[PDB]
Amino acid sequence: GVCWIYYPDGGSLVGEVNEDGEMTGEKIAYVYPDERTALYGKFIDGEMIEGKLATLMSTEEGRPHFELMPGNSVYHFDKSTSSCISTNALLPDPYESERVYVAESLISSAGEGLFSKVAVGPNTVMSFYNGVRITHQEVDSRDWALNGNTLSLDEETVIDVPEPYNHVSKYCASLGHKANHSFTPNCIYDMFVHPRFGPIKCIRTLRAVEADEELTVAYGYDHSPPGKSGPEAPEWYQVELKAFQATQQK
Amino acid sequence: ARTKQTARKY
Repeated sequence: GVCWIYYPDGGSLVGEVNEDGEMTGEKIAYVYPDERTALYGKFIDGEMIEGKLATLMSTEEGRPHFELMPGNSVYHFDKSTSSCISTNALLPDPYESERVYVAESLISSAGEGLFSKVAVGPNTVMSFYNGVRITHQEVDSRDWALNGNTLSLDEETVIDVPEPYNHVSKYCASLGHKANHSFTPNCIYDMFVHPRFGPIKCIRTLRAVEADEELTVAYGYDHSPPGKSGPEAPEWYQVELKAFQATQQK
Repeated sequence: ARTKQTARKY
């Protein structure tokens, strides 16, 4: 009865289905896109109730074989709320934990940045961009001082990492919001279906990246609103845009 | 829109 469900991002859900073809049982797993790191345990209809850190070792005629890793950290479906970004804000993501770290940015005055822990190839998921879900209207109606971490998820939803959670001392369940901007980025924001965070975005490399290299992404603000007037972006970004284009000739 | 990867208008 083993059924494998691969998401477009490369992650998967795997396990014996119920008499009704649902992903419900005590030996179900979510497997990250590395096809190695897994969250193994209790799921109900594809939803993670208690997944323990595991390693997918081999598969035999469709059936996977996991080794349960040491430690006692459990994970569960824990979608953010308006009163709660996460039930366990200081419980890091284990896949992300292996691939990235936060340190001072190499970009001048840019604050903290996100760095690779390891050498990876192109097309590699590195970090997750979880946050509270809000509307584009609320975001457009407020000061930029509040919109440093807003990321458009879909047409209807914006993911945000509001104060205090933009600090690792308060939130480290995901680290996507720590990656700084570049017009020549080594990463892109891409869709991701996460078993703990739900549908969010991730940071995926565009090219090979070495260990201790800073991860950057194109923030992609609108450079030419219908509006009459020029890019709707924070001032620091407008300055960098001017400087970058001076290396291009406009 | 005041966010990243904001949707374009056509």
